[PDB]
Amino acid sequence: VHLTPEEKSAVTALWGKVNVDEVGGEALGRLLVVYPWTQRFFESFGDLSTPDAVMGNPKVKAHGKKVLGAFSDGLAHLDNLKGTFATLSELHCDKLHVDPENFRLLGNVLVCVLAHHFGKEFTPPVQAAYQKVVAGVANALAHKYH
Amino acid sequence: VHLTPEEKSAVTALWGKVNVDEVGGEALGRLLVVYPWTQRFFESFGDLSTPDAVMGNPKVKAHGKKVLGAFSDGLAHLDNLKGTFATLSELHCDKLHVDPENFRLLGNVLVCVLAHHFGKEFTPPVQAAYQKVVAGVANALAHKYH
Amino acid sequence: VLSPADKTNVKAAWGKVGAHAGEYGAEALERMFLSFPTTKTYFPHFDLSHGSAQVKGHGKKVADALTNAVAHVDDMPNALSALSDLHAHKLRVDPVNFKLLSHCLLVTLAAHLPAEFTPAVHASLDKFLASVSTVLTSKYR
Amino acid sequence: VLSPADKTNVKAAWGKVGAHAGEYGAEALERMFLSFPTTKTYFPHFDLSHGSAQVKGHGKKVADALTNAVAHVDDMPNALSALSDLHAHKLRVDPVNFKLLSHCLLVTLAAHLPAEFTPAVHASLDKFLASVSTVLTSKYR
Ligand code: HEM
Ligand code: HEM
Ligand code: HEM
Ligand code: HEM
Repeated sequence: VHLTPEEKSAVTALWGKVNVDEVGGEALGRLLVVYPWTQRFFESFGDLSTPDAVMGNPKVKAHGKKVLGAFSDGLAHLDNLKGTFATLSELHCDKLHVDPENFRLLGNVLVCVLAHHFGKEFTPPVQAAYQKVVAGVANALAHKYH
Repeated sequence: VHLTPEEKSAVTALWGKVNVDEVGGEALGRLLVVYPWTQRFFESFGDLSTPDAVMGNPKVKAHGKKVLGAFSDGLAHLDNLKGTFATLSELHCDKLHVDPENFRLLGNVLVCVLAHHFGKEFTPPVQAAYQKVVAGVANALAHKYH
Repeated sequence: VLSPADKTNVKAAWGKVGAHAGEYGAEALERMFLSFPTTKTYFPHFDLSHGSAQVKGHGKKVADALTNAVAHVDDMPNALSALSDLHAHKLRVDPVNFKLLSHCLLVTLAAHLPAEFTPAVHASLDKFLASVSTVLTSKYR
Repeated sequence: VLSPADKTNVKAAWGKVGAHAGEYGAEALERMFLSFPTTKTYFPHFDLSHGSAQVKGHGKKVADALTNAVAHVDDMPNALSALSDLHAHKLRVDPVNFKLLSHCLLVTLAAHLPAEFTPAVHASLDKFLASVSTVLTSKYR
């Protein structure tokens, strides 16, 4: 986005240390748990009755990996999140009917998961750069809504 | 701001009918009355203790006219709000220390004021155009914050 | 909290809405769909065309609920319990959308009650819709 | 509404913070200032540089107030009456900002209490900060 060279590098370097598999399953699960209303799109996933049930759900786990996968790829197009997510933006609007506010919630959950994982390494300035990315991605995903 | 030409014509047509002096005073007064926390910036304005004290305060009326004056100019540069509002953005940030959320509250209040004044003439689609405009101005005013 | 003053203001302004509540409810929805398109994600099953019977029908429902909250201004949490449960457990509308509808409700009233829509009434009506929104979102988690 | 599990979760997590609450208070502010620069508009009289004594001192104050709130989790409105007054009538911070500090506090806790920051605890702390926010902005109008 309006990422600084130094900001671009910090994002880039932390991400290189991320296990998308684990972080994706954790981010989505935490979302379903912290903000229970988000479960409205995943009725077909099964048992989301408890934190334990959400966190253990493999459908949740596999969806999280798909989402973070797409997010991951977007980090390669930080200069055109808009064009990178145009088709996904249309899909989310036109087929999935997902309120873009959900993109924002996930973003913040993602930031908590990174802090959780990297502790010390996730410094205030590194958080600042990720907040910009997360906001940039949410905006890009919401861009084609009409 | 992404305003279809037909949105731009609609904005411009109505604005032709507005008495900026009067609307400015009404919009600013209502802001201070509906969101009293916004009064934090005007302790030198005197008595803002009741709705009548606010609405009739000669200082609120004069300031309102100044604010809407700047806004009307913004309406002739819908193309370049960021540029138009850059020095004002800097001032609000660096000198006045005004949280940008204030700009969004004023925009919403202004929309109610236009609805109040134009009645049926402020159609659903005219409101949609003005919502885009007010958001663009708030955004332009917050662009230089740091 | 709503003060005695707020309560008087709301009963008075809503009093004037009278028989038009339904039509105003529908208009508020249309304004919301046009100004905040993201709210449409909740009505994928509706015909959102101008003059949709579904929108008309839905507008009445919303308006009836507000009318009911005014009638029970001293016991809103109980008067709206059912609606609070529905929104929390079935509809699961994200909280931010309540502020969007409230805003379009205020625009609609402003457009129709010029004489009653005073600064004081505007303030009371805003606080009221905020309170209704809070009740409807109270059982979310 | 904090459930009994929530209150427990909160008391547990906060229990672990202990002597570091002031440092965490300070770290959460620093994260807020950097991530959401608009929040700095409320502290024009502070030195917002890294490790400023004003920020440190302020972090302590906030942490202390949180502690007191956990301690009176059952009686928040009352334990925080003075702070609700201060914020509503003097400080007049726009309500949107409370969500930003709350988020920065979660991030700070996450970063320092890895074993304790489970999904259920995360849920509880969020609800807790939301409740604290509600109390602090309840007398605004
Ligand atoms: C970082 C933001 C997000 C990204 C990059 C993203 C990306 C994706 C991708 C790549 C798919 C695959 C489907 C396909 O290509 O047909 C998908 C599907 C989906 N996403 Fe999103 N997503 C995001 C956020 C969300 C959020 C926050 C929600 C709701 C809470 C959501 C709900 C869904 C649903 C319901 C599906 C369909 C899955 C299925 O068919 O089982 N997404 N998303
Ligand atoms: C449409 C959005 C706005 C525009 C176009 C605008 C424009 C202006 C202008 C032209 C001035 C005078 C500049 C100068 O003194 O050199 C001003 C001053 C000021 N504005 Fe803004 N303004 C807007 C919104 C707001 C809001 C919402 C607030 C607070 C709630 C605010 C707070 C102030 C204050 C406190 C001053 C200085 C008043 C004084 O002289 O003591 N403004 N604004
Ligand atoms: C203060 C504001 C609100 C009030 C008074 C209200 C009231 C109602 C009522 C009375 C119903 C009908 C339930 C029944 O069948 O008995 C309903 C349904 C519904 N509401 Fe809410 N609501 C509010 C806010 C919202 C918002 C902001 C949204 C989304 C933007 C929303 C989305 C829905 C949906 C999707 C339905 C189901 C419609 C259908 O399938 O027929 N509501 N609401
Ligand atoms: C989690 C919610 C919050 C809590 C518990 C809290 C608590 C406090 C406390 C304990 C004080 C010091 C009171 C005294 O001096 O006796 C204070 C002051 C203050 N707070 Fe709040 N606060 C919160 C949220 C916020 C937010 C979000 C902002 C603005 C972004 C803010 C802005 C201020 C300011 C500007 C002061 C005065 C600082 C000074 O001049 O020393 N507060 N707060």
